[PDB]
Amino acid sequence: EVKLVESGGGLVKPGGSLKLSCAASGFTFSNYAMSWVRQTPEKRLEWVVSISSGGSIYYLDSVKGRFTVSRDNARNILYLQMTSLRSEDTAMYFCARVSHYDDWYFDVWGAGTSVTVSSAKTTPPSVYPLAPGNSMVTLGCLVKGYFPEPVTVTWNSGSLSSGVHTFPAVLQSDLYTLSSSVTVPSSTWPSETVTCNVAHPASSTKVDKKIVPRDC
Amino acid sequence: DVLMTQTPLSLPVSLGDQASISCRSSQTIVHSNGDTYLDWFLQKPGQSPKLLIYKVSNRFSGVPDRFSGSGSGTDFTLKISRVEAEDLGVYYCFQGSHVPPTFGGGTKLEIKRADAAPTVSIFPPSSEQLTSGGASVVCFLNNFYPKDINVKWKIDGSERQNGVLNSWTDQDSKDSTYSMSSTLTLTKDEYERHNSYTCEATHKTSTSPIVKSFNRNE
Repeated sequence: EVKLVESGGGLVKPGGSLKLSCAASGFTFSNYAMSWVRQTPEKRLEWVVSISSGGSIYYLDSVKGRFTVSRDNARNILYLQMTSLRSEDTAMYFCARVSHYDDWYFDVWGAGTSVTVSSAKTTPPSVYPLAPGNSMVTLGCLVKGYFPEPVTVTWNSGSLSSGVHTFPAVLQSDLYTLSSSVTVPSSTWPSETVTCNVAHPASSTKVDKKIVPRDC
Repeated sequence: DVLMTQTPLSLPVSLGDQASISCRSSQTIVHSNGDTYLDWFLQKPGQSPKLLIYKVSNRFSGVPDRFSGSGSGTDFTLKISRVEAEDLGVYYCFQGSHVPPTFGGGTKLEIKRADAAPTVSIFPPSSEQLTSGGASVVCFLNNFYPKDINVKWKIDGSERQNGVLNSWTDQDSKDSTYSMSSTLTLTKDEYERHNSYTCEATHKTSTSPIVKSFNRNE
């Protein structure tokens, strides 16, 4: 299967450094030109760098001399070494393959890896359950006071995916807070258990919170 | 550098109707040969961009004929015939002709569906949170349309505004609805100093505001 997977993103301070990776699989990596394209928090897409099969490299002026792209045509991996990181380098970094046809376009993109440039320090989240006070019942999880983004949220380890949506994280007092909503048939709760899983990579946190009905 | 300007910045459309998106460049984007390298990408929520059309009018593998591109000079247009809820996402134009390759700012396509009232649920602070000296009362307004909506909080019938935070989700790719959360944050001491917490939802689907609430008494 043709696929690209990026990794290495995280919280880095101004002037700091960070190296990102992109593992290619399913095609002859060495024959294709590759690129890194970033998406700012504003959702704007920006070309960062492109490296041809020939090894030639072209940088976006604003990162020229700070970023270093490279490739391991043996292990089929694309790298982006970043130095002197700035606030504006904050973005979702995407790895993309360039395909030629005798011209060129980006025909494959990976899921991206998040990079946040800031002096602020990491803060894990507090995870609280949201249980009701008659055919369906809605439950939820409150994930608050964490930094930086992102966090992942699943229900019952990802087996409970329908009737689920996560509200965007909102920044307030330099900390993010969001909540997740899950709706299931009332005839299966508290019967069949409902628990949300929350991970916050930056703080190496992984919390599971079971939504137990309030009695008292 | 070549600047790509897209219009409209947002675009409502009903299922079956046609959608039109424009991209204007700061200069003509012809290449040395005689071809224009303008591409269109679609980025569905949570996913990464995906090529739809390239070189102005050529559809990419797996792209229906419902999608078409055209244009010349600095004006390019993407037309989506018979819109299906799945076409939901942010469309972006792009040119690779000149260095550096640049993208337009994007046009968000939203699906218009029949209005729908929300389904409101209120939740008391968790014992776990109360323990740490804080308290948050949450309210969910799920699967409604249009996106616009108001939320009022009341503590013992006495409307409260300070300390409220609302956040909306993007439009769902399934039912074309929106959902929003309202979170009233107060201290434990303050929270326990009262009893009747109410959450009222006012939406255009009714003059009557959907009301849900609870009491620390049960």
